Amino acid sequence: MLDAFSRVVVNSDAKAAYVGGSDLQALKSFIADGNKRLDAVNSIVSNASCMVSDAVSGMICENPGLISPGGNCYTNRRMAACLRDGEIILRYVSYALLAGDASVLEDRCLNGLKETYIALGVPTNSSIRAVSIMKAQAVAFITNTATERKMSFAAGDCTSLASEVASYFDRVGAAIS
Amino acid sequence: MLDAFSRVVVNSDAKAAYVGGSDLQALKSFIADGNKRLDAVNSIVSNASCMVSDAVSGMICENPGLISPGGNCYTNRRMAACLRDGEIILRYVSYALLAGDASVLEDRCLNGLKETYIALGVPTNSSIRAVSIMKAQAVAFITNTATERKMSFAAGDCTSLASEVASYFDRVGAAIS
Amino acid sequence: MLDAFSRVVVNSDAKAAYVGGSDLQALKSFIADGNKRLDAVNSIVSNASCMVSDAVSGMICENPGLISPGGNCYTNRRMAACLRDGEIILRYVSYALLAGDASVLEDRCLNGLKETYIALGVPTNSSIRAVSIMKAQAVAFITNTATERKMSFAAGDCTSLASEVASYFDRVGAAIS
Amino acid sequence: LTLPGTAETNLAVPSNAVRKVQPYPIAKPPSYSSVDSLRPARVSRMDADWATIYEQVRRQVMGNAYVMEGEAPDIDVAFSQLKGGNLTVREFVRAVGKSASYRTRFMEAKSSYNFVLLNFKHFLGRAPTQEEVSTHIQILATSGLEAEIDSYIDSDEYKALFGDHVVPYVVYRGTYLSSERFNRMVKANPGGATSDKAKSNLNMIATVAADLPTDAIDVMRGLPSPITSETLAFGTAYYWAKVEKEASEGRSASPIGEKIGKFDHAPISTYTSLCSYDKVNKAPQISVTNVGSDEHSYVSVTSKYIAPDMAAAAQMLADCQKYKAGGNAPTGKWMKYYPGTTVNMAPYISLNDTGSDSSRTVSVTLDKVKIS
Amino acid sequence: MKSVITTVVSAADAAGRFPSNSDLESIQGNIQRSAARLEAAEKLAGNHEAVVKEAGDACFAKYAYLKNPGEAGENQEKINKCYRDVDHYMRLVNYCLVVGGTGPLDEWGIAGAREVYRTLNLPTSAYVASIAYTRDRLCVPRDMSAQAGVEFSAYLDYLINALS
Amino acid sequence: MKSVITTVVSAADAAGRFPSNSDLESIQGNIQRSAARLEAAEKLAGNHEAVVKEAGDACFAKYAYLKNPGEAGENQEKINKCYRDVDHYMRLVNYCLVVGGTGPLDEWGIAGAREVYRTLNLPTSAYVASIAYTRDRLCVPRDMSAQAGVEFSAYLDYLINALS
Amino acid sequence: MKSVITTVVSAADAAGRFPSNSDLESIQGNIQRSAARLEAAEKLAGNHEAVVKEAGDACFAKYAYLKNPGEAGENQEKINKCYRDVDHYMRLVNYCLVVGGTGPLDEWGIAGAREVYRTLNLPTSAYVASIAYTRDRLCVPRDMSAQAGVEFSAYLDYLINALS
Ligand SMILES: *C(=C)C1=C(C)[C@@H](Cc2[nH]c(/C=C3N=C(/C=C4\NC(=O)[C@H](C)[C@H]4[C@@H](*)C)C(C)=C\3CCC(=O)O)c(CCC(=O)O)c2C)NC1=O
Ligand SMILES: *[C@H](C)[C@H]1/C(=C/C2=NC(=C\c3[nH]c(C[C@H]4NC(=O)C(C=C)=C4C)c(C)c3CCC(=O)O)/C(CCC(=O)O)=C2C)NC(=O)[C@@H]1C
Ligand SMILES: *[C@H](C)[C@H]1/C(=C/C2=NC(=C\c3[nH]c(C[C@H]4NC(=O)C(C=C)=C4C)c(C)c3CCC(=O)O)/C(CCC(=O)O)=C2C)NC(=O)[C@@H]1C
Ligand SMILES: *[C@H](C)[C@H]1/C(=C/C2=NC(=C\c3[nH]c(C[C@H]4NC(=O)C(C=C)=C4C)c(C)c3CCC(=O)O)/C(CCC(=O)O)=C2C)NC(=O)[C@@H]1C
Ligand SMILES: *[C@H](C)[C@H]1/C(=C/C2=NC(=C\c3[nH]c(C[C@H]4NC(=O)C(C=C)=C4C)c(C)c3CCC(=O)O)/C(CCC(=O)O)=C2C)NC(=O)[C@@H]1C
Ligand SMILES: *[C@H](C)[C@H]1/C(=C/C2=NC(=C\c3[nH]c(C[C@H]4NC(=O)C(C=C)=C4C)c(C)c3CCC(=O)O)/C(CCC(=O)O)=C2C)NC(=O)[C@@H]1C
Ligand SMILES: *[C@H](C)[C@H]1/C(=C/C2=NC(=C\c3[nH]c(C[C@H]4NC(=O)C(C=C)=C4C)c(C)c3CCC(=O)O)/C(CCC(=O)O)=C2C)NC(=O)[C@@H]1C
Ligand SMILES: *[C@H](C)[C@H]1/C(=C/C2=NC(=C\c3[nH]c(C[C@H]4NC(=O)C(C=C)=C4C)c(C)c3CCC(=O)O)/C(CCC(=O)O)=C2C)NC(=O)[C@@H]1C
Ligand SMILES: *[C@H](C)[C@H]1/C(=C/C2=NC(=C\c3[nH]c(C[C@H]4NC(=O)C(C=C)=C4C)c(C)c3CCC(=O)O)/C(CCC(=O)O)=C2C)NC(=O)[C@@H]1C
Ligand SMILES: *[C@H](C)[C@H]1/C(=C/C2=NC(=C\c3[nH]c(C[C@H]4NC(=O)C(C=C)=C4C)c(C)c3CCC(=O)O)/C(CCC(=O)O)=C2C)NC(=O)[C@@H]1C
Ligand SMILES: *[C@H](C)[C@H]1/C(=C/C2=NC(=C\c3[nH]c(C[C@H]4NC(=O)C(C=C)=C4C)c(C)c3CCC(=O)O)/C(CCC(=O)O)=C2C)NC(=O)[C@@H]1C
Ligand SMILES: *[C@H](C)[C@H]1/C(=C/C2=NC(=C\c3[nH]c(C[C@H]4NC(=O)C(C=C)=C4C)c(C)c3CCC(=O)O)/C(CCC(=O)O)=C2C)NC(=O)[C@@H]1C
Ligand SMILES: *[C@H](C)[C@H]1/C(=C/C2=NC(=C\c3[nH]c(C[C@H]4NC(=O)C(C=C)=C4C)c(C)c3CCC(=O)O)/C(CCC(=O)O)=C2C)NC(=O)[C@@H]1C
Ligand SMILES: C=CC1=C(C)[C@@H](Cc2[nH]c(/C=C3N=C(/C=C4\NC(=O)[C@H](C)[C@H]4CC)C(C)=C\3CCC(=O)O)c(CCC(=O)O)c2C)NC1=O
Repeated sequence: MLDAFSRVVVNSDAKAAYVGGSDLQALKSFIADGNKRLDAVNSIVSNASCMVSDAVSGMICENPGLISPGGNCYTNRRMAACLRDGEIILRYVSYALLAGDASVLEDRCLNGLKETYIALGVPTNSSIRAVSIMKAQAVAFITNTATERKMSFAAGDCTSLASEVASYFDRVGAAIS
Repeated sequence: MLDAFSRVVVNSDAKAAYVGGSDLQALKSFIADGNKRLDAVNSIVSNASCMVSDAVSGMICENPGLISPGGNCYTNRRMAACLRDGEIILRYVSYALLAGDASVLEDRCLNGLKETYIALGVPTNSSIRAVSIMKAQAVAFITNTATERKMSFAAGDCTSLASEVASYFDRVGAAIS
Repeated sequence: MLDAFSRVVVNSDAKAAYVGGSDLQALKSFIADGNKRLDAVNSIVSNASCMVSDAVSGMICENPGLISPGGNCYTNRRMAACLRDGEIILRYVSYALLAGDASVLEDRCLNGLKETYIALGVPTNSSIRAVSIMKAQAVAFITNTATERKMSFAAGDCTSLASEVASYFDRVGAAIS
Repeated sequence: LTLPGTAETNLAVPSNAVRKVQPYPIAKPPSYSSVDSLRPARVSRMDADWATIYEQVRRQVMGNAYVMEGEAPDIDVAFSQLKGGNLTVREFVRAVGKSASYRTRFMEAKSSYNFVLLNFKHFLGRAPTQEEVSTHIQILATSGLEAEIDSYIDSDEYKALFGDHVVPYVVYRGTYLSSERFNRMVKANPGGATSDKAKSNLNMIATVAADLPTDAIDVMRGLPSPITSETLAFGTAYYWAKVEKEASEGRSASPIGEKIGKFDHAPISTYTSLCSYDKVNKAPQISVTNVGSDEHSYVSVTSKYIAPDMAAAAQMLADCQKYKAGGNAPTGKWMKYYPGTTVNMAPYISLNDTGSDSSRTVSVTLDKVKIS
Repeated sequence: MKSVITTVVSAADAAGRFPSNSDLESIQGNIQRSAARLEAAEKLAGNHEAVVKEAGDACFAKYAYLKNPGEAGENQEKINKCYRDVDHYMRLVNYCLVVGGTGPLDEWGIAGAREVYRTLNLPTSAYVASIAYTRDRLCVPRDMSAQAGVEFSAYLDYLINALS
Repeated sequence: MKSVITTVVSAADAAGRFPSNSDLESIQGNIQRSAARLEAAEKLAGNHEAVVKEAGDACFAKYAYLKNPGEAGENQEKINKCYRDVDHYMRLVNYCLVVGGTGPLDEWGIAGAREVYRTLNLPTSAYVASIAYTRDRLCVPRDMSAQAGVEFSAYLDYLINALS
Repeated sequence: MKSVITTVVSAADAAGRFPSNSDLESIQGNIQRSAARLEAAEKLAGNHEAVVKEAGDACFAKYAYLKNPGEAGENQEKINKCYRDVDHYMRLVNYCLVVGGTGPLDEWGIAGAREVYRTLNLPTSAYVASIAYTRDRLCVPRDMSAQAGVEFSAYLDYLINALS
């Protein structure tokens, strides 16, 4: 809905100003890490089925109150939704890393996710722990510091994108809290 | 879709002609028997429920092969259909009395009435007889020769509209045969 | 739509006859193999998933012109349709063996089945071969002559049910041919 | 009325003149959707009889209309062709919607905005976004009724969800195009014993689907969710929040107060001299006409008019950026504080007696129709 | 039509699944109830001319007003139409005792009765006067078995509850 | 959930009508069958600790490969997860012997199995090796009656047909 | 808004899937094209006071009839409104050069043009006279590069084709 290119036009539409040579060089640096951003989205969706299955089982193995009956991840119906429910969060953070700003997941996935989980009986504090594992795994892939799978890249800095994906995973953190 | 006032404008649209003094006196003659037409269709909808119940039972009492099992009006559902099916014929002929031309029932009721009754298994020859009783009861009302019920009117001729109802009720019989 | 009990009443509705003891004894014999019919439908749907996969791979392993490209069961989408398309034929004969007559699958599955397979490009000569295996597999279960799975029953004869389901599996063979 | 085999009418797309009727009803949507396993099964044309196809078309397309036997003969026209196969059940709800019995309980009696929201509830079984309203509200402005019901039935969203043989129903599809679009659908579709006829204003989804934020309230979504998916949370915990809501959803308590329109007023102890907090922001609402000698004159104290928070948004944000160059030449002052201030005599006009003058100092700046 | 067999195979069709162990469990109900209802069918079929002559005039014993001229009973032949108009209901109750469900009663006798009895001006109270005279005349020792008279009464009042 | 009784009261509710004589007729089927399935239920509840030990090891006798590292059973505790992961299914067979239909097995064990066991890489062929090990070890003299062994087998292969 | 990025993201979201290799290959086009249009955007930003003054009066030289009294240009301030009424179009052409698609042109300038310009009687032929005067005066040596010149013209005629 809004990308990083069209974010600077609505800051300039409020002033009715023409975009000129005082802020295009901040957008030309967005082109300068163009392949750096592009390999980072590829590194998340490469191992994305092993991303969410390790993450939601990591939330289960520290809090075994959901597998107890009366828990929200007790039966086989709800865990198939919960394996899906954490995958949509990975499906929309990887959109906003590609688009460049937290606008695509903000009105689509996040506008209305808090009271959906409240009305359905989802333990929200265990959804914080469910997405905090996916924050620590996404920064391990795009800095190539995963212990079980290393991917080949051209060498250089990617730590600006490591703060970028981590700034999206607390946006899903704050909008659920 | 087309009334008697707008029947003459699609004739003059084919010549791209302005309507003129050679045919508006033929249209002012339609307004001259305006109240003569207006009481006639009121005499149709007055005793309309007794019109269809006498007509379909007169169609039964001359041909009791439909009440026999295997007949098309045997069971209780099909008689409630056949009471309703002939009432749609009365409901659309009475539109054409108000419209002045057989156009509103030609496209809405009659356009595709034939092959529905042969795909369903309706004996069309008894449907000729069923609509023919409603032809004779409609001229009995608007010429006020109904024996059992007489209605008060202003005196004059209504034989012009008596030819108009019979021109509608064989249009039904033509498009079902 | 019509079971074995309601089959004899539409034969009696055409004569408008009361059902009496001249043919109720023919219908009480339908209840005499009441548990015999009931165990037979249970023996079909017990090993029903192994019934359809052995039949459709038996159709493949005698005619490998479908696995060749351009064949109708070539790709992974069409084999998943053909695993599903043969299951619906098994799912509707299990209704007709339960309902006692082939009128449940006749207008539900078999109505509109010939022109669908020739407009889509389904080879009808191998669809006869596919349902011929399930014809040979249903009579092996309800006569308990299956070689790899034997089920326990009360002893007796079930040939009169074996001819019934074999009459149903050539009704689908007639409509596709 | 038309033909014993008719897949599509009105020739909107070119490829419906060659399109067959569907020989079998369409499948379910292929996502997981944990809710729909608790839901009842969908009713189609070729699994069920006409006693329950008519009931579920009354339970979904008609809302809960309570059509009588002499009521709705236009539906009895359209139902008599569906039993003859003369039109599909996709075209049947087009004939239901274009009929006057749908018009005389949803179009004339509800509002203009609410008529669109009930159409998404009946035909598509969901609730729209604002952009879906804004494309549907122009068809009610320029093309009218008949083209607006064509936008649902000839859409691709209908034909993928139901096709030609499936009665409309609430389709839980699990993975939605928006997270709002699940729970706005659920709020728009309550269970049994609810109709649309009493709420001539609906007023709650008419202001959640109005602005694109302010997603609706959680107890308004935990209410119509299915069972072993709501329980152990509706014994007495959210249950009083449900009952409090139902007396507000019923009788249409207008959500200026708590939903949108969100003003931190001052506490009641802060003013206390302009007192009586029932009356605190009331003005005379005066109206004059002055036409002839039959034109009435206004007056009916107005209500507590609120700061609208968007006219104070266009004003003071778009303009009043006269924030430029405020050093104002600091002349080694002693303007004994506040500087150029005229005494501003201003004589209240001498109507010869009992009318008198007062004065007041003010800082004076020349206006912008004053340079020239 | 709407029987116990076509309830559990239409519900299995609507869910799109095999006949499960629930659907096989209802058909076991037919083994215990056909020995109640099928001898109630042939007790009705062997006595059907008696129970329409004995009980079709009980409406005329209650309502002798409709044999006035200008009413629904004008001449003798419409009363001969009337015993044909009431043995169809006794044939349909005999058709529903042998089915076991209520399937042949609805679309053959009920569905559309409110349209033909209003338009042709028949009083439906004298219909159910003749039906309820058949209902309260059941007894255990003479008529049928003790359990058949429960079910033969249980189809007759369904005709009463639908027509009224 | 989806029992024999909740099929006939939902299909009567979908048509919008009362419980007719077919709907009361199916619950008479429950009287003849609850004598059979409930003594299969209490035979299961008094022996459930044995039929998950010497029938939960038989999948590991068939699939010894998944005790390897890098597989679905890595350490001792995932095998200790695994017998709990089987005993929930035998609890659901005990929950569907007592209901009468396949209600509590569908949405609690079956609906969602194709998405969990695919995403968690759990092989469903080693589920049905454990279920069919219990199924062919039924017999008339030792275990239960002759008819409860039909019905307890009839719910196990329904679980096999859902997972395969 | 409607960019190359939100085309391949919304189409991947409507299919319900991850950004695949095809969606990553569309963004690789943006490195090859942002060298061309971002030096087309600053040539519009540093010259927008000139190209609304000598391309806003070119409609008035073409259409001197509308400065008559009773027409759409009455006084000096509506002409002062009119140069504002073209300055927003050159801002939105500048907003589409930096985005890369026709995103800010459609819902800010195009969607709504057939309703305002009919009801307020503003002739759109004198709009497109002012835009096509700008379009045919591009050249490769003076104004910009040869590759910015085809795509600065490729947004102006889309404003012409949507207005005409
Ligand atoms: C800030 C730099 C600044 C302003 C904002 C503006 C405020 C201002 N306006 C006036 C005088 C008037 N305002 C009037 C109101 C209206 N005029 C209209 O035609 C419309 C209908 C209406 C709303 C805009 C009127 C009628 C007047 C008086 C006549 C006139 O046109 O001046 C003042 C003057 C107050 C005073 O002199 O005491 C000010 C300050 N001017 C600014 O400088
Ligand atoms: C950060 C997450 C990574 C990392 C990124 C770098 N990538 C660099 C260059 C580069 N990247 C691509 C990937 C992109 N191109 C494709 O064709 C596809 C798939 C279709 C993708 C996803 C390419 C082609 C290149 C080469 C560009 C060039 O060098 O000319 C790179 C070098 C600097 C730069 O070019 O930006 C870096 C640092 N490298 C890392 O070490 C971390 C883990
Ligand atoms: C012909 C089929 C009839 C018949 C018709 C005549 N009607 C005459 C006059 C007339 N008719 C109406 C009826 C109409 N007006 C209404 O207001 C309403 C209901 C709301 C209806 C249905 C009116 C008012 C009049 C009076 C007009 C007038 O005379 O000024 C009439 C006399 C000649 C004429 O005026 O056209 C005739 C012949 N009379 C018959 O005998 C047959 C049955
Ligand atoms: C009675 C005097 C006839 C007769 C009537 C039957 N019609 C039956 C079904 C049916 N009829 C129509 C035509 C009618 N319905 C309409 O909607 C319109 C125009 C808008 C008209 C003229 C249609 C379309 C249908 C099919 C819809 C449906 O079946 O409800 C019918 C039922 C047949 C059956 O199922 O047994 C009957 C008996 N048939 C006769 O024998 C006499 C001549
Ligand atoms: C024919 C395909 C079979 C076969 C059938 C026989 N079954 C006999 C008795 C019987 N069957 C059932 C099964 C049915 N009842 C249930 O409760 C359920 C599940 C809920 C099912 C599927 C029962 C209870 C009985 C006992 C009835 C009784 O004997 O009183 C049987 C004996 C004669 C008879 O009762 O009809 C036969 C021959 N046996 C075979 O050998 C073939 C393979
Ligand atoms: C102009 C005089 C106003 C003003 C108008 C705006 N209205 C906007 C949207 C809108 N307005 C209505 C009410 C009206 N439309 C109807 O269809 C009906 C009756 C059925 C009425 C009374 C509705 C329902 C809507 C929502 C539908 C839609 O947005 O198309 C609007 C758009 C706001 C935006 O999205 O930017 C405007 C500008 N606003 C003003 O400032 C002046 C005072
Ligand atoms: C605006 C040009 C002023 C200014 C105004 C503020 N007033 C604030 C609150 C407020 N004002 C009133 C008086 C007003 N309300 C009435 O009901 C009546 C007559 C009966 C009058 C004259 C009241 C009673 C209140 C408090 C109640 C409430 O706020 O709902 C206010 C808000 C302060 C705050 O919330 O921080 C403002 C800004 N202040 C200015 O700077 C210019 C001079
Ligand atoms: C002062 C603000 C004006 C001005 C006012 C004059 N109005 C005169 C007469 C007049 N005014 C009205 C309209 C008024 N009276 C009403 O009853 C109503 C509505 C309820 C309104 C709005 C009327 C109807 C009349 C009577 C004559 C007519 O119809 O116009 C008037 C003449 C009377 C006098 O000399 O006092 C004056 C001076 N005129 C001005 O010059 C200033 C700008
Ligand atoms: C106008 C006919 C003169 C002229 C005037 C300028 N005065 C400027 C600033 C200024 N003027 C005053 C005096 C005035 N303000 C008061 O508050 C009082 C009495 C209480 C008086 C008499 C002050 C104090 C100031 C400084 C504060 C301010 O900047 O507003 C001025 C602006 C100069 C600048 O912006 O640098 C002008 C142009 N100048 C002229 O040429 C004619 C003769
Ligand atoms: C002097 C520069 C004038 C002028 C002044 C005179 N005014 C006389 C009488 C007079 N003046 C007013 C208006 C004044 N009195 C007030 O109370 C108020 C404010 C509320 C004002 C503005 C009134 C009402 C009157 C009395 C009217 C009457 O009774 O006729 C006056 C006569 C002598 C005196 O009364 O002081 C003079 C000389 N007259 C001029 O010719 C120049 C222009
Ligand atoms: C059971 C309620 C009572 C009882 C009542 C009596 N009925 C008497 C005679 C009777 N009943 C009928 C109709 C009868 N035939 C049938 O097939 C059925 C039901 C399917 C019924 C109800 C007739 C025509 C007659 C009169 C002559 C005849 O028996 O055919 C009766 C004799 C006196 C009378 O009412 O005429 C009695 C006492 N009989 C009983 O023993 C229990 C208490
Ligand atoms: C019936 C098929 C055979 C038969 C088999 C034998 N089973 C033997 C031991 C055994 N069986 C079971 C399972 C049994 N217990 C249950 O609670 C249930 C169902 C709920 C079943 C099917 C277990 C757990 C065991 C281990 C020891 C025990 O508890 O008995 C057995 C002894 C040798 C062996 O251990 O394999 C045999 C021969 N027995 C028969 O007589 C018929 C032929
Ligand atoms: C290229 C097509 C020709 C060419 C044309 C000439 N243009 C002349 C003056 C002129 N040109 C423009 C528009 C230009 N400036 C811009 O900022 C932009 C777009 C961002 C464009 C297309 C303007 C506004 C003017 C007026 C005066 C000025 O600022 O230069 C010109 C001189 C004669 C004249 O005034 O028409 C020519 C010949 N010039 C070339 O060399 C190639 C052949
Ligand atoms: C065997 C059974 C049998 C019947 C049911 C009737 C039915 C019946 N009625 C009429 C003929 C007619 N039917 C009517 C109808 C009515 N008159 C009224 O006053 C009422 C409003 C309405 C009845 C409720 C009228 C007005 C005529 C014309 C002749 C007349 O005036 O009686 C005709 C002949 C149609 C014709 O003229 O071609 C028939 C068959 N006749 C029968 O032989």
